[PDB]
Amino acid sequence: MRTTYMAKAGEVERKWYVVDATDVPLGRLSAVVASVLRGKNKPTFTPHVDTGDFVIVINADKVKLTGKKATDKIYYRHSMYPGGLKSVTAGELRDKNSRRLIETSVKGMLPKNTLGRKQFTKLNVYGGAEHPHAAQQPEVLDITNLI
Amino acid sequence: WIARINAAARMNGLSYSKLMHGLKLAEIDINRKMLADLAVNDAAAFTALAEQAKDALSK
Amino acid sequence: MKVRPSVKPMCEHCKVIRRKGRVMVICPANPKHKQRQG
Amino acid sequence: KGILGKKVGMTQIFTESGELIPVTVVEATPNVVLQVKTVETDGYEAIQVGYQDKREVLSNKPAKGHVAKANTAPKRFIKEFKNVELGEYEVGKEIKVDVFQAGDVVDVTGTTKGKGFQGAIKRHGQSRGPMSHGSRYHRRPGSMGPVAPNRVFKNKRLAGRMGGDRVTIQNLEVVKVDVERNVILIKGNIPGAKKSLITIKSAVKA
Amino acid sequence: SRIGNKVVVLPAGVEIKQDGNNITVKGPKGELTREFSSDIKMNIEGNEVTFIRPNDSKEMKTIHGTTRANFNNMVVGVSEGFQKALELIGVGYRAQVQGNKLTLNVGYSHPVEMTAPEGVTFEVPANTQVIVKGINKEVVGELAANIRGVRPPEPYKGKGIRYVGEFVRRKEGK
RNA sequence: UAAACGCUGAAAGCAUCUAAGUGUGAAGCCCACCUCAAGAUGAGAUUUCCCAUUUCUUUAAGAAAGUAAGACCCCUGAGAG
RNA sequence: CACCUCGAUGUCGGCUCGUCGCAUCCUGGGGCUGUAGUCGGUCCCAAGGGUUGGGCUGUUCGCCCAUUAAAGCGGCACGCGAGCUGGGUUCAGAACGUCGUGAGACAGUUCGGUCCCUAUCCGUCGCGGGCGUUGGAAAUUUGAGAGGAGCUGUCCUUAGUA
Ligand SMILES: [K+]
Ligand SMILES: [K+]
Ligand SMILES: [K+]
Ligand SMILES: [K+]
Ligand SMILES: [K+]
Ligand SMILES: [K+]
Ligand SMILES: [K+]
Ligand SMILES: [K+]
Ligand SMILES: [K+]
Ligand SMILES: [Mg+2]
Ligand SMILES: [Mg+2]
Ligand SMILES: [Mg+2]
Ligand SMILES: [Mg+2]
Ligand SMILES: [Mg+2]
Ligand SMILES: [Mg+2]
Ligand SMILES: [Mg+2]
Ligand SMILES: [Mg+2]
Ligand SMILES: [Mg+2]
Ligand SMILES: [Mg+2]
Ligand SMILES: [Mg+2]
Ligand SMILES: [Zn+2]
Repeated sequence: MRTTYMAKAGEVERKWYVVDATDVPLGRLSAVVASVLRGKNKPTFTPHVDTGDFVIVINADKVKLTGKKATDKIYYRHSMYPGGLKSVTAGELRDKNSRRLIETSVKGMLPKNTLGRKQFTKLNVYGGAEHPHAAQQPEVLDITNLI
Repeated sequence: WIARINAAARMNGLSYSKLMHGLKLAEIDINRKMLADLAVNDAAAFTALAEQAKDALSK
Repeated sequence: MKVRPSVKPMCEHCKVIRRKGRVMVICPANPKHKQRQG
Repeated sequence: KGILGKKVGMTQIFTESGELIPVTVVEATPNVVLQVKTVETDGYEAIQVGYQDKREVLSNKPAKGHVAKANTAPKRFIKEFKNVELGEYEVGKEIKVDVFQAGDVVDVTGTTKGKGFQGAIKRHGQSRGPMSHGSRYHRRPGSMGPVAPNRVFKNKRLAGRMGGDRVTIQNLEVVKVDVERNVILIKGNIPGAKKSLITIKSAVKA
Repeated sequence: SRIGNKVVVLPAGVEIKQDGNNITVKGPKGELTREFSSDIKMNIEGNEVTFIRPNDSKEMKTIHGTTRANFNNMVVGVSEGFQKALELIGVGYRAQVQGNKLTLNVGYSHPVEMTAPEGVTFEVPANTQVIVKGINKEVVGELAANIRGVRPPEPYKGKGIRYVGEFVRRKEGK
């Protein structure tokens, strides 16, 4: 019959969630956040349209890295110039720029396309407990049971 | 349909796998197309189906 | 420091220990017996 | 400590003991502090400095408004100095060559004279090919790279526009200061064509 | 045969203050504090303190022993403190202390200057004898090791700085 | 931080650079020095300037038509090409 | 071995340009020493930089001369010929030794012998136009990120001391 529902851009209301990363393993935090950003948690999920919600991650500096990941998990990046390989440990990123740590982890899990990049932009990470998005009236999203 | 049914089941306190197992136990043959339709539109009817599935699982 | 795959006590004073995941033989008597596995 | 001036040219000076040294004459009509930037308003500390009074017909209403605070004529050159004591400066304050004294060690920044499109031999000091013995390879930039990548690595230097770059010479010596003529004599030679802008600062290495 | 089970006494008038962590000890020499583990339970008597481990796992045994030794050293330092005695040996080697600054002339082209932290002091009873005296055993040991490393002993002639009484193998260099 | 050397320290009454705790340590790593750099579509920040016009459609983030601040065309050129 | 290429994938050496690996030649840190000292030996960490000018030979290689802190070993189609050379090797000429009855040939030498191509795309080095950056403009700017640079001798003094 061709009656399956297909969400339209702008008709679905995107909410704002606050996720506290304190002592949550990095990957598990990223996985739940990625599902929310894609909108997999809502029945109106339509793969070709953005329907996920905005996420504000707080206390990024307290994210948990099990095992020896803090010093042995290495993030590489190549400048595209010969021998232009740069490396930085996950622990160092957490200490100095934890926003990048969370963002990189979540980028790896979102789709690598236009919709995926747009969905990533809805992510906001803040080391520390306070954020400037109170105007959006975000609500807490407990993830203790989701992880 | 499976993804949408999964989202709706989670909102009702159930995973997709548990929901479908419960529905099979409860003898409900509504297919995934119709289930997804109920989830998106008739959330009340979907909740009734989910409650029957949970009841069947408990038994 | 003898760095080799086979580290064994060379005299009764040699003691085999592990530091940071490496097998080491530390001998208070003869420094030549100092060995690391690698 | 810093100042902006115009590269007047080059000459030579006899020091005491009769030694003869090359100096570059840099004229710096008193610069004016046009704005003070702070962590509160801008997030970093620095002072904006203007130099070389400009004819009014050559300036815009927005530019005139910017300099109005300092209450001075329009300035042709404007640059920000960091690593200075903001307490010592205020909008409208003047900076003269007397800020330096002879014997100071400074860094001088300029814009290198532009040579235009230049081949690799001149631009990167690469080796020519043989000029005889049947060679048909004289001033060419060499091999572009190995086969395997199926491409050319970045930084494979080639012909292109040469000069016109921001260059700093470190640890030049302030030979003399003439406040009456707003002249600083700096030992050596500094980047830039005559009449170009020059930035003298107290040497960072020191 | 277990340090962890072995009890700790409180001679003289040393006092101990408890807290969720960061156990504190006070006495004539001074004060000390260490963030002891939350797993090993400390029982306190009027003069005797004991440590108990919840179980007999490898980890509990290890942490039990370490915490008992740590607490014991804290008490002993607060009571008597600690000292490392160094005996520098050389033809023209000498030491001299000005306040909390120690100057060592040990054959280098320049003297070596060392600074004690607030919890440590240098005695220098003689020009060839140094004593690092403090309350925290770790700090005393670290300072003594640094002083010794300024010019460690050499085998052929014995020159250099040595912990008082430490054995020094000597080779018969030709 | 590497190799290396520790301090304190048990497991293992001892010993022990380690498990917890804590330090020294290389032309190497992150800075430091020089240059580029907000198309960094995450497109940042600051100072200053202009000022809310007109007409028709429609409540339109409408259309066009004069401009303001400003910029360019054109022209004289070089320290630029 | 015979899997791509025989309706063509150009072969040695050199030049130009480099880049990467570390099993490190020098410089840096360190353990052991049959390490007195000056020298060293061996091993560990270390690839940041540097690591030569000639005689002979087509040469690589190698020997030699003279230096250097050092004169590293390798990969990149034994890197790099639509970037260069073409001395050697594989054309046609000719000759020597040798084999053949012979035309000829190498189990070998020697002299001489055409190296074409206007860059479409990607890539690389430079320079503009458009639009964006959410009112329109003039300036000054933070720096996410990126590149550059990174070497080393000798002498003096400490001290003719340890
Ligand atoms: K911008
Ligand atoms: K072929
Ligand atoms: K050695
Ligand atoms: K290197
Ligand atoms: K030659
Ligand atoms: K090479
Ligand atoms: K060719
Ligand atoms: K080709
Ligand atoms: K192509
Ligand atoms: Mg053996
Ligand atoms: Mg040449
Ligand atoms: Mg490729
Ligand atoms: Mg076959
Ligand atoms: Mg073909
Ligand atoms: Mg190695
Ligand atoms: Mg080749
Ligand atoms: Mg080619
Ligand atoms: Mg014959
Ligand atoms: Mg043959
Ligand atoms: Mg001829
Ligand atoms: Zn032994």
